[PDB]
Amino acid sequence: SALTQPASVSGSPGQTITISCNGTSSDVGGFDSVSWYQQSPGKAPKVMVFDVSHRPSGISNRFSGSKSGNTASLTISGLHIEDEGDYFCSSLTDRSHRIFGGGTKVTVLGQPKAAPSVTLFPPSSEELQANKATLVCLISDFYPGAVTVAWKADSSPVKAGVETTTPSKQSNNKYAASSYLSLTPEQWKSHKSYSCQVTHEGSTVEKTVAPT
Amino acid sequence: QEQLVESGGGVVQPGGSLRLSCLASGFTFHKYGMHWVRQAPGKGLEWVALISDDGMRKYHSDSMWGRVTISRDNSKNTLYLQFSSLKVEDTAMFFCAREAGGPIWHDDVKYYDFNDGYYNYHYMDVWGKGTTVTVSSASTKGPSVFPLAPSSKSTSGGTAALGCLVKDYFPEPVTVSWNSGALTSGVHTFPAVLQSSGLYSLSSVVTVPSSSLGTQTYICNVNHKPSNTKVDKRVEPKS
Ligand SMILES: *[C@@H]1O[C@H](CO)[C@@H](O)[C@H](O)[C@H]1NC(C)=O
Repeated sequence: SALTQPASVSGSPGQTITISCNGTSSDVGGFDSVSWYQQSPGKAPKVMVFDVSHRPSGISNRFSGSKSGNTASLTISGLHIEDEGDYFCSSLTDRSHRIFGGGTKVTVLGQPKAAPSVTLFPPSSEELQANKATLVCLISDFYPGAVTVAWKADSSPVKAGVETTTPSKQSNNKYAASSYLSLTPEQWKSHKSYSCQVTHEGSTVEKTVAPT
Repeated sequence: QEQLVESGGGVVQPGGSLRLSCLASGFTFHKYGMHWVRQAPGKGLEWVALISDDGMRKYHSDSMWGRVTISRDNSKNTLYLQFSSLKVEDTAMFFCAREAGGPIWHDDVKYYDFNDGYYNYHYMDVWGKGTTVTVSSASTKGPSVFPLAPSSKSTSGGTAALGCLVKDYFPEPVTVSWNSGALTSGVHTFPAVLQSSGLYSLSSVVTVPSSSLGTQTYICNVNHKPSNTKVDKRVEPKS
């Protein structure tokens, strides 16, 4: 089980952004025990907000928490460079458990947004002769560093054999990611086409390869 | 100066047992509840278990019940997490988190629980940096290197993308260079992925002028110091 959060939220320095956290009556809607955690790269998570709207000692007044029914919200006013990271909501359960949300990557825009460049490679003849097949989807030069990758065999989607990396900075401050679809040489020749579909900031790029 | 330091993590084989530890300092350990929180690679925080101050009340997530056991030694300021029969899917960072607690206030009067106990505040106030558990059956293995050939599909007008697929290796450190280091401009080596096999795979790409395809030779120099394997592969365009 998991509370529901948007995958990516972004804003310019000084702007005000909001992160939603959808739960149920046995958690978020059941108690006033919603807490928020910030996780910076290479750093331990830290409490930002607890008991819906309360701030611990040393936490900036720019972080505020709110709740309406089964939904909790974290608001960040006057967005700062140091607020970048992953934000997780948590709640107490009616079973005395703790449930966390999926997380939200918060980007404080420091350069213009860029859509990804998608290059899809079919299995090489060298790999096919080794009785293996891998479709390689390279996603590069996008900003912010959050994308959704989906594969299709013909027009139907495929979740088996898919491995996607988490975006990482590509030296020039933009992010890159890669996704692989592992098949047997037989599966590869059994379907008419294969597609890698990449979604970034609501826009989508789809490249298609065929056994040729 | 309240601290939590995790230990016990590393590379372990599936079906095996594993004990994680977490040493607390800068606070009176026995007065507080303690949690274990995991984070699978590129994934979110996931609550594992909670143990009461006295170690008498234990709660485990449904995804972990039967696999893990939480315990504590209030004389040694230590928290534990014991694994029986590890699974390749148990691969994650394990965080130790203190449950915030103290007295309940009512009309400027401090109220404690039975036997000077603290009440839980329902938030995790102190966190450790984590200990990583990597479940893999694999032994040292060198990679298989395949070309990701340039074609019209990888040509973005002026330039063209080409790469090297570095498949099924173990353990983690693989290094990729292009044209013996003479090519560094446009090079990106993606992080490795840990397949169901227990082996890693990675890709390295380079952007070159479309004019050079047919004239310039491009070679990826793959390095696997743990298996003492070096592979130099020339990625040339196909027909
Ligand atoms: C959660 O629910 C609210 C309203 O109940 C909605 O407006 C929002 O888009 C949802 N957020 C997520 C992450 O699903």
